[PDB]
Amino acid sequence: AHWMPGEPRPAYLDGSAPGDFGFDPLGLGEVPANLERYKESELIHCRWAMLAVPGILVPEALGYGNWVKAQEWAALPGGQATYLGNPVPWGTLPTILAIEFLAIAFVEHQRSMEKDPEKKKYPGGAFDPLGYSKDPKKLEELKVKEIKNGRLALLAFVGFCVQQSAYPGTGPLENLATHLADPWHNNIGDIVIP
Amino acid sequence: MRDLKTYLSVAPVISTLWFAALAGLLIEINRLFPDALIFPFF
Amino acid sequence: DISGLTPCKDSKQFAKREKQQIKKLESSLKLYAPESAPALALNAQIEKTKRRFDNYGKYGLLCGSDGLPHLIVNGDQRHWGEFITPGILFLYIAGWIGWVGRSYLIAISGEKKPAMKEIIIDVPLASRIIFRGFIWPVAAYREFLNGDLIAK
Amino acid sequence: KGEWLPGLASPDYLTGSLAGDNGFDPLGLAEDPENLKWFVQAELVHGRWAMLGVAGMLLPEVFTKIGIINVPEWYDAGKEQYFASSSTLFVIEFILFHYVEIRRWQDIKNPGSVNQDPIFKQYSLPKGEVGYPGGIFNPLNFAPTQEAKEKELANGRLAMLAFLGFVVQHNVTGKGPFENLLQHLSDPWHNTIVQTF
Ligand code: CLA
Ligand SMILES: CC(/C=C/C=C(C)/C=C/[C@@]12O[C@]1(C)C[C@@H](O)CC2(C)C)=C\C=C\C=C(C)\C=C\C=C(C)\C=C\[C@@]12O[C@]1(C)C[C@@H](O)CC2(C)C
Repeated sequence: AHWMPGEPRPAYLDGSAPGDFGFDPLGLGEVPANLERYKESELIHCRWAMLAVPGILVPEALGYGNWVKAQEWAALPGGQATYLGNPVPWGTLPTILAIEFLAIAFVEHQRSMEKDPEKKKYPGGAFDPLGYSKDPKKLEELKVKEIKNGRLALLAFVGFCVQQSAYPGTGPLENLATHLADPWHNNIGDIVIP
Repeated sequence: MRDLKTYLSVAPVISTLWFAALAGLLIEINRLFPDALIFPFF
Repeated sequence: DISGLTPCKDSKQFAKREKQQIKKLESSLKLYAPESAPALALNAQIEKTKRRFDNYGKYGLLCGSDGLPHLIVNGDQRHWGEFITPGILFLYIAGWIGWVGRSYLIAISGEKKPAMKEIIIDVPLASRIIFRGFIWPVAAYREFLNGDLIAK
Repeated sequence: KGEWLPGLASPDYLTGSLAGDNGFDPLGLAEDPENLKWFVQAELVHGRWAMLGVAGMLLPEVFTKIGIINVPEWYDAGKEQYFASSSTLFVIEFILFHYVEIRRWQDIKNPGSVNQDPIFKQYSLPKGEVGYPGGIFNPLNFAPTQEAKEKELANGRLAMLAFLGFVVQHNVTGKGPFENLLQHLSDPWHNTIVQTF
């Protein structure tokens, strides 16, 4: 199950952790504390990207513009935000920024107060009302599925950002439409070589 | 003849023959190709 | 074109300098007899000057405001032969020399008194070693990968 | 085996065990065994490519000259227009060649490790020597004798020489290779390299 067949596995990575395939060319995981912190950061990044990607896909599928234009209203002085085509009455930069700062800071500081390394990655309890995590048999499978989907979401975000950089003011969906317009003409070729 | 070759193998004599040959090669190249500021072959 | 420069086949100061040099030579040419050897030498000098100016114009250089060519070491594709093409060549030759010398030193490290071989070079072994530097990049890369380039 | 120069002693590391060994190493590159193995694999693959390349750049010219097909020369193939842009074809080639060459490199580094099919686990390649995979790569199941290996190596060397000659003799004279041969056959004493340029 190694990432590259015929290549020896590292010592610290044996395959016990979910979604472990012995991939570490630069040897960044030698320090166990560093390995645990890296696991935490990777899980948080995966969860955020998983929550974010549909937030890009569902808009720009309706009449609303894209994930970039929805950000341009803050540049114009005295601008006001909109939601579902309706302008939010409380849409202005100072109040929005202050509310975001307060709420996010409180939530993150509450998160950081946990001490058990295992409880930080998988809190459990009140965070899962349905209760899929009671049975230990399916927990490993669910964890592996979550890790793989999170990595896929991270790759999706990288693709979104790079496609936006290549074509300013362009969404992923119109990019897919343009690619399907002529598969043998609109590819990565015209940008990789001028 | 052995010691003649040994003396001609000493450092100053070998150095002066080598430098004379190199200077002759450079001189002949500069005479064949008069002047050049860039490499136009490619 | 680049950095506010003028192509050398279009500038006027280039032609003015060429005319000045040609007139300076022709002023001295008049003194001697037309059939005499100094006349032939001065005619050869004039021909060389004209050929040099024509070659400089045809090679695609860029004169400046005052009229002299300017070299571009930037990395543009239109000036490959200005700095980059010669420079690589130099490195090759330079590497050759270094490689050869290093090899010779090792070839005399085995004996008990290498100083005698340093102050009195031997020609057979040196001639054997000299031509091994023609492929110096490959051998150097293989030695670097193997790890025998650095002492331990 | 044989000698590439009578009156010269062969180097010790070349013992004639390798296929196509004539003891030709005046500059002494293959002194270390690891370098010898790497250069053996290089001389295999480099040259297995060259034979196909030489055949591809030569045979169509002959066929066009005798008139069955009208095909552009090997130089003007790139200038011609195809069904798809050159960039997409280059990208496809880059990805596929990346995959196959990484597989081959992994095999060379760790022999007998990438024989198993990643998709269909049941299929596999029979064990053999590095550089001669055999198995599915040998549908007709020919005999991999030493004589066949020597023939292949000699043909590869001839292909190297042919490709270098093709490229340089087109560089000096813009005319194609087969037309160059025909011009030389028109009058050998006035159409050699020395007589013209
Ligand atoms: C024989 C080959 C040889 C080689 C491979 C090196 C290698 C090196 N030199 Mg040394 N060096 C040499 C001879 C050599 N040196 C000689 C003869 C002298 C006395 C003039 C020096 C004095 C010297 C100084 C003062 C410095 C170096 C430094 C360096 C290092 C950086 C490169 C550079 O700056 O070059 C510098 C090169 C020179 C100033 C001149 C070298 C040109 C000589 C004449 C060519 C070798 C020819 C030789 C006679 C060939 C005989 C072989 C033949 C019999 C087959 C590099 C490790 C630099 C450093 O320390 O880097 C860390 C530095 O500070 N070298
Ligand atoms: C692979 C190769 C050529 C491959 C060509 C290909 C694929 C061509 C493909 C195409 O044509 C087609 C099909 C169709 C066209 O439309 C497009 C192109 C793309 C043009 C050449 C190698 C060519 C390789 C060459 C010439 C190598 C020569 C090496 C020599 C002589 C080494 C000598 C020594 O190393 C020894 C042996 C021992 C040492 O001790 C001493 C020294 C002297 C160092």
